[PDB]
Parts: sequence; C-alpha cells; structure tokens
Amino acid sequence: NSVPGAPNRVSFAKLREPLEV
Amino acid sequence: MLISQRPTLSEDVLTDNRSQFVIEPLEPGFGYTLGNSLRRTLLSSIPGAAVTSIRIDGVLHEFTTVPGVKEDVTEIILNLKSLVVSSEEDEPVTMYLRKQGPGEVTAGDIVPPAGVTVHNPGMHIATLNDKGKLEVELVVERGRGYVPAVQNRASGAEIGRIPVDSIYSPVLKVTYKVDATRVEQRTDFDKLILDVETKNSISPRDALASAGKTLVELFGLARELNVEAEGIEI
Amino acid sequence: LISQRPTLSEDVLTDNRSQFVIEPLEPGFGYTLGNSLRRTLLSSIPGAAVTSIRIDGVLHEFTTVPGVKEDVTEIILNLKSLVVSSEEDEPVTMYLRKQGPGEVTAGDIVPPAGVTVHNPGMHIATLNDKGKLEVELVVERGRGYVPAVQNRASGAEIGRIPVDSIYSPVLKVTYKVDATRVEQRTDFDKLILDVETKNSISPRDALASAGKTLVELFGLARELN
Amino acid sequence: GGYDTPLGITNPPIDELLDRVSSKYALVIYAAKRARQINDYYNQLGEGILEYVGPLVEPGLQEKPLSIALREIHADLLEHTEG
Amino acid sequence: QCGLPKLMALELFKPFVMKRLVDLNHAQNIKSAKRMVERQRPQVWDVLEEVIAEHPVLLNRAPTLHRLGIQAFEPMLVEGKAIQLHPLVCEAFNADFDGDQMAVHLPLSAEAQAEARILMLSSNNILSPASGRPLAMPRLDMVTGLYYLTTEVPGDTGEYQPASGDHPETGVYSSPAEAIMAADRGVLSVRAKIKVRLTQLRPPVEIEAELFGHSGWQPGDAWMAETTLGRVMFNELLPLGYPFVNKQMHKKVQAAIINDLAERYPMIVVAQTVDKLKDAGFYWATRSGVTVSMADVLVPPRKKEILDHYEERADKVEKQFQRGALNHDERNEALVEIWKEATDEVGQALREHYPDDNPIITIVDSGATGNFTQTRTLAGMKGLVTNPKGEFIPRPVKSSFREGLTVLEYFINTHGARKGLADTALRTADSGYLTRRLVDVSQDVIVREHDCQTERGIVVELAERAPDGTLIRDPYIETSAYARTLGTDAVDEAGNVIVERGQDLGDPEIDALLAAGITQVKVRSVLTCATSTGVCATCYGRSMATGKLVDIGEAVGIVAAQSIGEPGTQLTTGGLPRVQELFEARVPRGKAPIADVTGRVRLEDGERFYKITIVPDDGGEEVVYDKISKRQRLRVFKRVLSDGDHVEVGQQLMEGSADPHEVLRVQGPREVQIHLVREVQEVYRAQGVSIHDKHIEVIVRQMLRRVTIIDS
Amino acid sequence: NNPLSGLTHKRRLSALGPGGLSRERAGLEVRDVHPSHYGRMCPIETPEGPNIGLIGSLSVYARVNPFGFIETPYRKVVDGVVSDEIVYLTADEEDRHVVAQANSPIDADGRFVEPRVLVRRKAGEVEYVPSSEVDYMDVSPRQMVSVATAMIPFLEHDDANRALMGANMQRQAVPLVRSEAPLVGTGMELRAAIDAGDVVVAEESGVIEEVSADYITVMHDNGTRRTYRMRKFARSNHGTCANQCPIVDAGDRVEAGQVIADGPCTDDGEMALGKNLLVAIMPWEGHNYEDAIILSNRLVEEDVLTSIHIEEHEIDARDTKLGAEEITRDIPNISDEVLADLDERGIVRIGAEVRDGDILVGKVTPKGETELTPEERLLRAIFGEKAREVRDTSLKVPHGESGKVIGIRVFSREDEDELPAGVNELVRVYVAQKRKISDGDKLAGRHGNKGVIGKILPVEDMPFLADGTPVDIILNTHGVPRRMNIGQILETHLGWCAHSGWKVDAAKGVPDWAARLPDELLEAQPNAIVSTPVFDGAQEAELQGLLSCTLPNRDGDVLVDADGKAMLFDGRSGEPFPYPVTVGYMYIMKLHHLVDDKIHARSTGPYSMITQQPLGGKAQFGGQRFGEMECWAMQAYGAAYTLQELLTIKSDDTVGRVKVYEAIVKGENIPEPGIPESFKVLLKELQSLCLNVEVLSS
Amino acid sequence: WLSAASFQETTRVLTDAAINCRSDKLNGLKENVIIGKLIPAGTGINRYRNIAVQPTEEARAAA
Ligand SMILES: [Mg+2]
Ligand SMILES: [Zn+2]
Repeated sequence: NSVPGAPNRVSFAKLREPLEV
Repeated sequence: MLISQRPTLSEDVLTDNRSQFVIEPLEPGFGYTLGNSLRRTLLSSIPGAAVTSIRIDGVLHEFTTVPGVKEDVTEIILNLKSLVVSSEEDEPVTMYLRKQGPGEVTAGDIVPPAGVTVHNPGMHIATLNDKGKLEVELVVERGRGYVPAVQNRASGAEIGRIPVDSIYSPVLKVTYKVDATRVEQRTDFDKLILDVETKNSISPRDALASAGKTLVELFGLARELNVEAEGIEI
Repeated sequence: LISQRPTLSEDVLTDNRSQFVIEPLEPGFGYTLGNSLRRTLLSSIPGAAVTSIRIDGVLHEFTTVPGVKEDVTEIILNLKSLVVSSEEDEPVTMYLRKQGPGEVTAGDIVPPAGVTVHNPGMHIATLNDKGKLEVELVVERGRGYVPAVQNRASGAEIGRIPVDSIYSPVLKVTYKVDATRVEQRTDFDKLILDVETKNSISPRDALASAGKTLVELFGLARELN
Repeated sequence: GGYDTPLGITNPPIDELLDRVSSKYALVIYAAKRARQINDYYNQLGEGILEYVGPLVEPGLQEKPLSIALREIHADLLEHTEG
Repeated sequence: QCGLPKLMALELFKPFVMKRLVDLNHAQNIKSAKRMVERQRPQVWDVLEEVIAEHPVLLNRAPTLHRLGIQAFEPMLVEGKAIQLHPLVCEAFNADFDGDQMAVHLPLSAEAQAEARILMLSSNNILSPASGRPLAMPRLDMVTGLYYLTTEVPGDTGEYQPASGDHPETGVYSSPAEAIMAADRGVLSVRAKIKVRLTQLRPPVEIEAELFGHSGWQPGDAWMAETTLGRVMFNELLPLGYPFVNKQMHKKVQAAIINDLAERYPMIVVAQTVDKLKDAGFYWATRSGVTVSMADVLVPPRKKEILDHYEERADKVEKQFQRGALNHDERNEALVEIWKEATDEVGQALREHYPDDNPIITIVDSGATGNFTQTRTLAGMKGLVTNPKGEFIPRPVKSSFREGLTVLEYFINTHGARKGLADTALRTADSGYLTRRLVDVSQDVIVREHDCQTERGIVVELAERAPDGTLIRDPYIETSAYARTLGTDAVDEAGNVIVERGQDLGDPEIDALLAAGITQVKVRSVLTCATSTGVCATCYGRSMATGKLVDIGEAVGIVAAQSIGEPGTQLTTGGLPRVQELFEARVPRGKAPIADVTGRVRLEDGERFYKITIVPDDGGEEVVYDKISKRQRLRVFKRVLSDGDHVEVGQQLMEGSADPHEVLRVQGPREVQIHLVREVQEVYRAQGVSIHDKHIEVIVRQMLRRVTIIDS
Repeated sequence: NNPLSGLTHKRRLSALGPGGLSRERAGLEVRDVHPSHYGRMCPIETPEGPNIGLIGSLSVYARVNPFGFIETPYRKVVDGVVSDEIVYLTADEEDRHVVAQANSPIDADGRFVEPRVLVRRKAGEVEYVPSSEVDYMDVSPRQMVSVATAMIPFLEHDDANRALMGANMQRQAVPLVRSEAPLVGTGMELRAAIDAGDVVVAEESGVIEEVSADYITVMHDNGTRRTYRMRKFARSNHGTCANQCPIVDAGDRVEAGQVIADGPCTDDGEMALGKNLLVAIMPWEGHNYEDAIILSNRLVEEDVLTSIHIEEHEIDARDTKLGAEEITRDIPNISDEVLADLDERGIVRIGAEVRDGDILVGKVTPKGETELTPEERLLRAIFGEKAREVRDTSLKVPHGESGKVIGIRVFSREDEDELPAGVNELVRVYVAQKRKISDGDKLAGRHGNKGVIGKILPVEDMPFLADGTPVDIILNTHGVPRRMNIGQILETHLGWCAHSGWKVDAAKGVPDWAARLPDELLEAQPNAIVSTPVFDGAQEAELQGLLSCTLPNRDGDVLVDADGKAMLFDGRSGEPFPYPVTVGYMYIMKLHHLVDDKIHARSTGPYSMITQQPLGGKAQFGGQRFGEMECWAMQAYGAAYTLQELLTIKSDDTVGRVKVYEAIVKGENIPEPGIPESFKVLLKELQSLCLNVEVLSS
Repeated sequence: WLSAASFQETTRVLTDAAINCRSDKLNGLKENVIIGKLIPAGTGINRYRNIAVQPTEEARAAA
C-alpha cells in the first residue's frame, strides 16, 4: 500500500508495476 | 386516528348487470392495497353453481359433430358453458334436455329439478333439422372461483361423459384502476375505480357486499390476536 | 374444493422476528393477501419518535459543540437510530447531561415515566476533559415519515433544532406461499408472513394494528349491504 | 361517436367543430370573436346592455369565455360571415 | 396534458390569480394580494387550480427543428420543480430525460388562447408534417411491451391441441373473461395460441366475408378466433370498429395500424387510442423480463476458427507483399477486404447462434432500439476502426467489449470516437445554417386559392413494368405519388376511366391504377401552379400533417424548409455538404459533362485526358469534350459504355455529378427539376429519412423563378 | 465541488488564451487525438461541449521536461528481457524506438511467452514484432489515462464516448453528508484523496494527545507537539460544504503521511463521491422511461442522498453625495415580526431561519425627498405618517431559497479593516440549506449512465427480493445495449458479490478460473471492498466464478443465482415478477444539476435600457428567449395573433405592456398591440447613418 | 430590402437599397414580423380575420 493508514483494498491486478504514481 | 374525511363508495350501473364503483378517497398508497385484494376476492370467493360434465347420446368417440343438429360439439359445449345456473344443494344435480324434429334448442326447453334455477331460458343453444332428436345430460354443482376440467373417474361407466371447465364465480370480469384526484390541497390522496361485470344471477352491489364481508372476516380472523390495537378510523 | 375456515398461527424465531402462518386460502389469494398486509405493516403502523432537539451551546445544526469529538449534524444522524416507545400522546421531553472524559450512549439519557428507550448501548458521541453535552429531546407519536416541521411553523425559539421523524416500528416484512395445486382440485395456498420490528413492539401487535386498520376500510366496503 | 367522454380542454371534439366551419383558422377566429363579445358582456353587465348578448348556453360554475364560446359553436347557436 | 410546477405556475399566472383571489375576498386590495402571493399563503393554492382550469400553455425545447417543436397543453399543478411531459411527445420534441430543460410560454388574449387550444394542441398533432408518418407512436418501452404481449410462443402453457379417442381438444375458451380467469391460474399463458369466441371485435375481412356474408356486424354476433390472448387484449384496446389484426406487432406494424386509424378515423379517437396503447405498453414492458447480464451476451464457438483462418490469410498476403510483388496501398486494400470478410463471417456466426428469445435480440428485433452491428460490437468483435485521417488501420481490434480490450485497442477506438464526436458538433451548426437559409428563400410561397385551374403538370412513373410483363411496385411511392392531385384522368387502353381528375390519389386510387395496369400518371404539383402569388391548394395537394387537403392560408414554404432542415443532423460528396451544394447550385466537384445533341459517340484515350466527341445524327456540327481527368470512371447506361454507341441529347457521358446549370440549359427546366428533386431525395434516403417530394418541389420552384435577359 | 474537481482543474491542459488558437479558430485536425498523446494527455477525459478536444488532462504518469515538453516513463528491454531501469521519454525519441505493451505475458524472468508482441512503431502504427527486437515497454496499464478516468471501474468494458461522459461527470458530484466509500473501485482513490490536499495528513509521526471536533493535537517523538485545526462548514467557490471530520482516536499512534481527518468527499482517506445503492435493471411502469431514474423513499428518509448548500450574500454601506448609508435595524415603514430576527446591530441573528422575501441586513440610504405625489401627502395627513426621509435598500434574500444562517462577517473602517475606497461598512451573510434528494435532480453512475429522477416511490411500492429487502433504485434496461456501457453491469455484478461476500471452495485445488486469481481474494467477508484497476481488471470468468459462490446473507438463501439475476416481488400487485431480473450494488452519485437551481418563472420584471426587451438569466428576473426558430414554428402553424402578442405586448410595446397588465387585472379583454420600441430604435439608428428612411401611409 | 438586410450582407443590401431608393411594400411575412403587424398567413389573412359572428335568432329568442 505504501501509505501508513491505508484501508485494505483487495485487488484483481495480475501484474506488479515497477514504479509508484 | 382520523382519516380527515370519510372514504366513500359511489356506484353507477352501466348495463342491467354491470357496475362501476368509486372508492374515494384513501390514504396515499392504499388504492392498490384495496384494489388488488378486492379484485382477487371478487374473482375467487363468491360461491356459485356451474356445469361440470356433459353426456350426450349419439357420440361415443366421433368428437367432431353429432347427428341432426347442424352445429358441432365444440360449439354446443361452449353454449352449455355459457349457461348461468343457481343451485342450493351442494350435491351434483343432473339435468336433462330432449327435443325431437327440426327446431331451435334454447335453454328454456330444459327441465331444472327443484332447488336449481336457470337465469336465462331465452338463450340459443342448438338447431335441429331432418327428424333431429337431441338429448343432453348435464351435471351442475356449486363451488367457487374458476376450475379447469377434471378428468372423469367414471370413464368406464359413462364413456360419453366429457368434463368441462367450471365458471363457479357469479362475477365474470372485474378490472380496477387508481387515480390521484385532489392531491395538492388534500396532500395527495388517491381514488380507486372498479368495473365489474357479473352474470344475471346476481347484481354487482351484493357481490361487492359479499366480497367486503369475506375480507372483513379474514382480516378480523387475523386481527383477533391483540384486541386492543391502534389503527385509523373512518 | 376446500370450504374449511382460514386460521392463523404464530411462530417466534427471535424476540423481534416472527412468522405468522395463514391457512387454508383460495388458490392465488396468498400473494395478494401477503402484499396487502406488507404494504400496511410497512406504512401505517403508528409509533413514536424524536421530532426536535436542543443543545445549550449551539444555535443551528451546522455548528460544533466544544469538547466533543462529534459534530452536531453527525450527532443528529447518530440519534436518528433511536428506538423508543411512548404511552402518552403529547410532546414529551427527555434530558441528556454528561460531563468529563467518556463516550455518551443512549443509556445516559433519563427518560420521564411512561416512555421507554430500547437500545441503551447505541453510541451517540465521544467527549474529552473539556467535553460537556447537554441536550433535550422532544418526542411525539405519529405514523409514517414526517419531514422536519419548520421552526417558524411552531412558536419555536432560535435554539430549537427540528429533526425528521420516522414513526415506524416495522423493520422488514416479507412473505412466501406454498401452493398444493393437486389434480383433485383440493388446492389451497398456505401463506407464510415473516415480520421483523425494531425491538419496540411485538410483531404480533404490529400485525394486530395492521389488521385493525384494514378492517375499517373493508367494513366500509361491506356495510353497503 | 365511437369515442368516450372527452376530458377537459378537448371537451367539444375538434372534428365535430370542424364540420361546422370552413377551416381551422376560421374556427379560431370564430371562437376568439365570440369570447371577446362574451367577456365584454360580462364586464359591462351592470351598465346599459349593448348588442353583445351573454352566453346562449348555460355557463359552468367557473368557465372561461373561450370554453363557453366553443360550446356555443358545437351547439350550433351562432352564424358567421366570411371576410 | 402537461404537469406544471405549482410555484412556477403561481409566478406565471400572477395577475390572473391575484385578480381572482381579490374577487374571492381573500384579500381586500391588490397590495394585500401581492403580499400573500409573495409569502405564498395557503389561500392561494386552492384558487390556483381554479385559475389554471383549462387555460392553454405552450411548451418548447431549443432547438426547435420543426413546427412540432413547440406545442400547447392543458396544465396541472404538481408538487415539485420539474415539468412532467407525456412520454409520447418526446419523439416530436427530440427530448430525452438525461437532463434536458424545457421552456414554457403563456398565451394571454382570447385569440392567442384559441390558437393554442386549436392549432397547437398536442392531441391535434399526431402525424409528422414532413412525411405523414405518426409521431405519437409507442417508443422503446411501449413497443417492447406490446411486442412481448403480442408474440405467439409455440409449445407454451395452455395451448390448443385437437384430440380424439381419449379426450377432446381441451384448449378452447368461451369468452375473454374465462380466458383471463384461466390466465390468473397457471393453466393458460398470455402468449398461448388458443381458440376463443369473440363477440365484440370485428373479424378480419377474409373471415368476415366468408362467415357473416354481406352483413358483417360483429359486436352483436360471435365468432371463433384462432389467436392468442394478448392479441385479444390488444384488439380490445383498439376502437370497436377496427378489424381484428391477429399478428405479432413490430414497430412497422404499429406504424401501419396507427396510420390507418388516422386515415379513416377521427382525431379524438386516434389520440385516445394512442393513449391506451401507451398505457398497455408501459404495463406490459415490466413483465417482458427484458434484462441484461454477462450471461445474456453470448459468444460464438466458431470465433477462434474464423479468426485463425483470416489471420492465415493476412499472413499469406503480408508474405506476398514482402516478396515485393505488391505495394503498400495494395497491401492495405487486401488487409481491409479480408478483415471485412472476417467481420461478416463472425457476425453471421453470432446471428446463427443467438436465440430468438434473448433480451438483446428481442430489443433489436422488435424495432425499439439498436441494431445487429451494435450487438456485434458488444458481443463478437468490433472490427475495423478508423484512421484519424479517416482511413482504415490494417490491424483491427480482434476482441470485443465483453472480453475487455487492450490499452492500444481502446486508443484506436478513441481515435474514431473523438473524430465522430467533433464532426457531429460541426454538423449541427451546418444544418442550422442550411435550414436558416432555406426558410428565408422559401418564406414567400403560401397557399392563396383553392384552384388555379391549370392543366399542365408532372409525369410520375408509378411502378414501371418488367420485361416478363408485370407491375413491380416502385420503391418510392409514398414520397412521390401519395398525397397529390390528378392532373388528367387515368385511362387503360382508351377504356374505362379508373380515377377521375382532381382526386386525392391515396391507397385505393393507387391500387386501382395498378389493377388497371397503367403506370405513367400525370399529377399536379407546385412546379406548374399558375397562381401569381403563392400556390393554389390543389396544386400543392394533400397536407401531410392533417391527412386532408391543405388549407387556404397555410404557409407551406416554412413547413417545407423546416421539413428539409430538420434531419440535417443525421447525414453522414455524399452528405450534408452534397445537399448544401445542390441547394446552392454550385459547380459539383466531380463535374461530369453531358451530351449536347442526340448522336453517335467517339472516344479517344488521350494522355491522362480523354477526348469524347458527339456527332449529331443530322446536319449539325460535331461537339467535343477535351479537358477531363482520367481519375473518373465511365458512366453506364442502357449496360456499359462503348465507343460508337449512339447516345441521346442529354446522356451523362461520365459518372459523377452533373452540373445543374448545364442540365437546365441543355434539357429545359422540367429536366433540371427532375434532377434536383431526385438527387436531394436520394441523398436523404441513403441515410434512412423519408421526406415527401412536394417540399423539395416548392424550394426548387422558388429557385427557378427568374430569367436572364440576353438582349436589351 | 469536490477534491476530484480541484485535482482535475489542476493538472489540466488547455489550448485557449493569448498565444494559442481560439474556439473561433479550432480545426478538426487540432481536435483529433494524435497518436503521440499516449501517456502524455488523456484521450477520454475532456469537456463535452463546443470546446471538445481543446481541453484535456495530463496522463497520470506524465511529467514536464525542462523545456516544456511532456515526457512519460517507460521501461527498457535488453536481450528481450525487461530491466527494472526506468527512463523518461519524450515523443521525439519515441519514434526512434519500438515500445512494447504494458500487459504482456512476462515470464517472471524478462522474456515474453510469444515471439510476436503487439507494439507501437515509429509512425504511430500498431503491429506485431519479434520479441528480440523491441527496446521499450510501458511502465504500467492506465499510463494512457487521466486521474479522473482512472477511477472508472471496468473502463475497458465501456465505450469511448460513454466513458468520456462518465469521467466528465465524476467531477460534478456534490459532497453528501456521509460519503461512503464505493464497494468496487480502483486503487487510484487513495492517492487522489491524498494528493488533492483536502485530507489532513500527519506531517510527523507521533501519538495523538487529544481530539475534538475542531482541532487534533499530536505528540511527536522529539518533544514537540503539533495542532491541526480542522475547517468546518466552509463554503467552497461553488456553494457546497467543505466539512472536515476526524477519523482518529485519543491514544492511537500515527505515522508520517497517514490520513488524520477526512474531507468533504472522502471516507477513511479515499475519495467517495457517491453512495452504494441496491439496483434492479428492469423497466418499471414507464416512470424510468427514456433514461429516467426511480428511487425508494428511504433514500429521502435516511438522508442517503442529501447535501448542504451554503450561500453568501453581500451588501456594503458606502458614502454618497448626500451623506452615508447606515446599516441599522431602524428601517422605515416596516412591520415588527420581520424585525424579530434582526438584532440591535441591524443584521439577522446567527441561527435565525430565513425564507424568501425576508431582510438579512437592514441597510438604509440617505435619499432626502423626491416628487411627493399628492396621495403621499394625503396619506401622511390622514393617518400621521412621518417624514421617513430615508430610503430602504436593504439586503433581502433573493427569490427562491430559504434556510438557516451560519455566520456573519462584518467589515468597517473604524476597526482598521482595509476596504475599497468609498465603502465604510461591508457585510456578508452565510445561509445554509440542507437540500434533500427530489425529482428533477440529476443522478449518474461512473459509466456515463446519467438521468433525472422521474419519481420518488414509497418504500412499500418497490420491487423487493424474497428476503424482503426493497430495491433502492431502478434504471431502465433499454439504455444499456444502445450505448455500449456493459461495464456498469459488470460493476453491478461485482458490487453484489462484494456486498454479499464469497468463499471459493478449495476442496480439490482451486478451480480453473481461480488459478491465476490472486490469493487473499479466494475468501471475502460480507461488505468487503474490492479494487479493479482499469485495464488489469477482473476478468469475466473470475467474476462469474465469484458469482457462483456468494455465501448466503442471514439464513440459508442465495437470492442471486449463478447468472447474476434474482427473483423480485412486485410491491404493487404482490404477484412475483414472471422472469428474474438482475440486481446488485451500484455506485450512484448526485450531480450538481439540482432542479432548485434550474427552475425559473417570470411574469413581469426589469427591462433593458437601449431597447425595452426583458432581461435574461436568474441573476436578473429573466424572461425566456423566443428566437427566430420559434418564430418560424409559429408561422408554420399559421398562428398569427399569438406571434403578434409574443413580439409586441410582451417585449417591446411599453404602452401595450402597461395597458395589458391593467386589462388583465381589471378583467377586460386584451387590447390591440401597438408598435414595438425596438423597431423605432432601428428606425432612428438607420436615420443616424445618413439614410432617409420613412414610413408612407398611403 | 428589409427582409434582405435582416437576412444577410446587411451593409451591402442597405447601400444598394439606399442608392436605388427602393421601397418595401411591407407585405412579406418576415417584414410583417419585424414591424409587429399580423403576418399574412393563417389567421392573418383577410378572409379569416374579418369574419363576423352573431347569435342565431332561435337561440337569441330562447335566451
Ligand atoms: Mg438530452
Ligand atoms: Zn395551382
């Protein structure tokens, strides 16, 4: 999540991005 | 509580046995609640008599026509179905009708036993010619609602016994429709409209009275659980 | 071809949920009977609710009481989920006073006699060392949903906060039917009607009120004679 | 005559008015002139009555002069001269 | 009827309501009345209904594309701030409920109120003035509902089956009351083919004639109808005198029946019938079970085989190009043609797989919405997507929306979508300019008399013959032949007169003409009207909006201009620029020369510029045509183009678009009238818009009014 | 209107203004989508009106080169193996490269499974290429998309223009009072809410010392403590509330960058522009005809869809030639009840509710006296009316709104406050309305499926599942297949699955569809929240498998069958609906097109000076525009008298206007119209151009 | 010339009309609209505008 207070959000993403927004 | 006005009924007749009822006005949303239940109760709660099975000499398996009378068997079964009868005794009464020679077979030629009546003797049924000899046996019994033809258990004993669908309900066709007259000043009430066609056996007014009675008894059977209750009053 | 009389029975599942069984009925009558009973239960069962409140430290809904983590609007929304029962019709006032660190629920409110608060554990607000909450609730009977009566409609002061009122003890009503539909025409509909109320009135009594309601209209129908 | 009872603004059926007049515009001016006369009579009634005669049919409870005029046309109570 | 907000109605009728409320003594003076108006006291709401009672108020939506864009209504007061419309006038207003607002005006005087309640009443305007087709037709939801109610399901519950030896037919019903009694139970389905006895509805003409003989009075008598219960309910909805239809009702069928009603029934009854149709359509749309999900959209199993076959074709053509035997343009043309074939095959597979019961196919087939191309893009594959230059990308989107798309797949689609979304925005303004010019040029012509008593007119083909010998119907007869007036009597082989001069020339007249066998018919138009100012009523002919002869003051010029300009946003040179250039009478881009004299042709293939000479068949001189491009093809006639082929005086020797000035100067004014009318009509009809020929006739007549002076 | 609207107004690329082409100049080639846009500027997010294509948004990954050229990141592939090295590439060097695709079948080592991959070549073309020849690859999906559009679930299942409409309506949703987080979404909401700046964030890690409704104090590790003040009920530029609420406790620790207090349209720190509504997609009685929407009345009752609308009103006391206007509660010839809400200062008390026609500020101006008509003298003689030398240009609430009063700010020169020259007192008054949802208001999904509210329906008269739960909202089914936004139905199915929870039975391994489905997703509790990234989303097979196992709600009952449909009971007639219809949970938002702000009526108001036409717009009293097209329609009807009246005695004939008002009030027929004033203005105008134009009577 | 000037090329049309001293009969529909008299169409024609209505004598007697 890389954000300390993020609520859990299960994802259907198959691939892992290299760099964050 | 108080409904702020007395809801009322206004009936106008259109034919000898056909009426329009206006129930006005109800609490918002009660038009459907009253109308659909009233329609169903009218259709399937009024007791009445109807024809159930027919047996006619001259046909055993030739289900096309019968000798003498020029019209065929499906026509005759339909004329017989559209015959209004009123029976007092619950057991299945048996009627007979016979004619000989050319002529016009109506309902008036029938002979009803005691306790049963036919409310339109002047109805055409058949047409005989050429030394025509017609004899019809009828079974009439009392029930309620509309019931499809039931397969006859006495097939071997009465091979010529053909069961028919039964129109037990005295009321033929009931439709209803809601409207929203006088909404703004009177905070959006609604009116309910009923169109009722019945057989000439009974009127629409007393049919409605009986339906209201049946619904009152049913919902009072429901209500007689906590006698002290709070609702709304006329 | 059934001529035996219809009858009713009750089956309690929980303290609120219950299941009323009606049998026997005309073929096709069960659905419409259940629908009419549901439409009445869900709409015209009288209850009681809070209509207007007042907090000493505020003047309108869009402020904040000093000390309490909650907001005034969100306090109103939390208080919207109050379940009460009144026995006296007239507007009745009940008081809520709390001070010091802690979480104020619907158990801290002292109701007068003749009324009952039914979910004392439901949360209202959270205070601090500076927190101090003092509110008064005005509770009225009625039925259905009534939006906020305007402040100028009544002889109301500046601080009075009108609130929406929902007098409806019925939470959820539904039904089903079991139809035999046998060849020998001994066909009837067994109507199952399950009602859940918000802990204020027994579903038995809610049904009693709904039936007493319907009886008036259908008696007006029948008296035509 | 196969229609049911017309509701509201279309109370006098438009075709049953059309067969009484040459054209739609002629009917429009028909009704407009008659409404003018009726409104003048209503306004001036207290004073000396001029040539304008009131509604020949019975006006409703609160009925517009145009509606009264169109009822008059449908009842065949006025005559017109084309220009 | 139209529902009007009570607050806005109060503000609109303010002097009326104030006067009436001071009459009712609720206020002493108008100052007090104004105060209670401003504070909206409860004594104003009840008197508002009294004041609003049958006072016409006219609604409008911008843009007002045609005359029906602004219509009168009788208002009611409603709680809320939104104007409630009848769902039927939405087609006339081109108004969706996506957020569109509407404006409202109030007529004040007796004349304005009478005009609103007579001319502009919505119930008085059902048919479209442009083409005569009804505009109060049941739209999407209502057509879906009536299609569902009317369709007959084989092998359904409660059907009729003859039987013998053990039991009778056990499927026949005595009366519709018994039919609906059974339908209440599970025994009979609404869409079950049965035999019933009908006592009110008039039987169709065939059974009526063959059963009742001459006197076919149905309401008194009874007859056996072999139909479904839903069709009985629909015919019950229709007026009593209308014959029983007994056919599943597609949008076209509904159009035909409503047009027939408006043709031979009063306006009040057609309005009431359309209202009843709307009510039943809405009631029965809910029960059709039209719904959507992933399971509803289906994919064809042969899809991968088709895609593999066409991919192998693409690979082979790519390799053949890579050998250098063909250039990039040839490669792109080959790829586009094979992918068009692939789209065709996949669409056919989806069509042959999809059940006829599914909601999507039901909606498309019923004529309510969409089309099979829409369904193919949804489930199947979208196919070719446009270049931003308008060309076709060699690699098309292989998948469809149901399976999702790749990032680049969406991009190309976005290319195409943005192109279209900009072009429609430009098109709206262009069409507005066109109709603005048309109304100004054509505002002069208004109907001035009943008859100009002329005898000249126009020859209409009316279903030309066939070589085998038969009368094959002309495809465009409603546009050209219907609603006109005979200029000369119609005769067959100098025999009996079929239809006499000065006749409306409707369906019975055209049927009689085709029965007699004559095709060429002389008819009266505005092109030949001899009236000094405007046109006479008979020359213009039957007004398409009211179904009767036009009135004696109708401003037909504005009606024609609006009719032509209204569909301008639907066009997609071969489009709106084409019709604009036709109406502006410019030199067409594909200028195709025309012959000048009936004579023999001679062609020499010059260097990139041909040379065509026409030698007259008499002592005239030989005419030449030299400066033409080699890009343009050769016009076909008779067959094909051939050197030495004798051609007529005005044969288009090259395919393209001829010049209106040239065709006029070489074949008179009648020929240029024919050419302009046919060209504009075909440009419009290539998109699916029907406009009666008389409007374009009016505008062309206004074009050709002048004359150029040669000598002083 | 919301943090999305703010964040989209920033990071936006316009093409107008000085130095660029204008709307009068735009070319279709300019409006088109150039292939170089990929990863630089979004091709979906753009205004829909006449300026279509001239305004866009930066792609979510975009960057600006030092010279003003937009560059986007991309990974590099060497030896057919994708490195972790990221280089930013401008459209100049992209043509000199062959960039691969984001969602390519990587082998967890660097290689693609198929030799031929679909890529973009130099000239913007897309083609297949051997894997050993490509040199660049996309950093991620959604590289080509904006920030707003990236918040549309199932974007790839939506048509381009409908997705454009959805992205354009994402930024018009008003902030409700709750802002529940969507059941189905994308991962972009968290970062959007963080970067929009509308959510308070802990700038230094530490414990939380105390929390109230206005301030939050945090005890940092290094001795110092910090206080975050929280803005409440502040009016935004478009008249919507900007309330902020804490989401923390009194003892919990927070890290740097964590959300402390959520904002207007946020929940737990992620953007939430609407509410999850239980939806059925069947047509109902024609009230949802042609894109109309039906709702239950419980949405009104529970305040599920309600909004706070704060409006400010200004009035200034300024010096004048005759003296100074003064704001005072003493205002001549006024009643007393309307003065009850006015304090001694002359301004309405805070909290005093107000309605149309009332006085907010009693400001009285020095006029002296004018021509005193005989009747005024007679009146002051008969009753005893005084001099009343002053005039009352008091602030009155504009026509058509009401509500409570939040607060007042007062500026004066006597308090050192800097004011415009000539003004000595300034007063601004803030008025709030808690606007409930009503018919005529505009609702929309996230997929461009907008519509107004046809009818609010009583909760009893709504289709309800066998469980007895009524549906909340009904949309027509004819609007989906025609517009190609099946993605909204995909969202409906996934929303029902996420609302009900699920468990895939791994008795004998996982099923085939769940082989590639990620772990921790095989089992979800009720009311879970799922994220569907726009292009690496949830496949149809995965969604179908999820719908298969949809564990029952309260007792043993699967209301929604395998194909996503369910059996509904008609709440009006009671009989079950003949066929199952699809039901689910859909995210519905209320747009800023409320009917209260769009309702206008005019009987008689102001007129312009040069020509006597009525004014236009709700700011003035309005008056509708009868244009040339409407004139054409009126002539087409052949209706002449109403045209005469619409042009003469309603817009220009001044004597006609006054006489017609007198006639209508008194009860006589309308008089004959005269000559419009605009024609006389034209006549004098042409005369002033040295043109001898006149009118001849015979 | 009033119609033409309201239509298009207004300066050119006005200049030509002023030079030629052209006169407008004010009989066209557009110029009738622009000056505010009844248009010569529909209810604006003489035969429809000058119809006279009077009660029929049986109805007047029965009044
Ligand atoms: Mg629209
Ligand atoms: Zn003529």
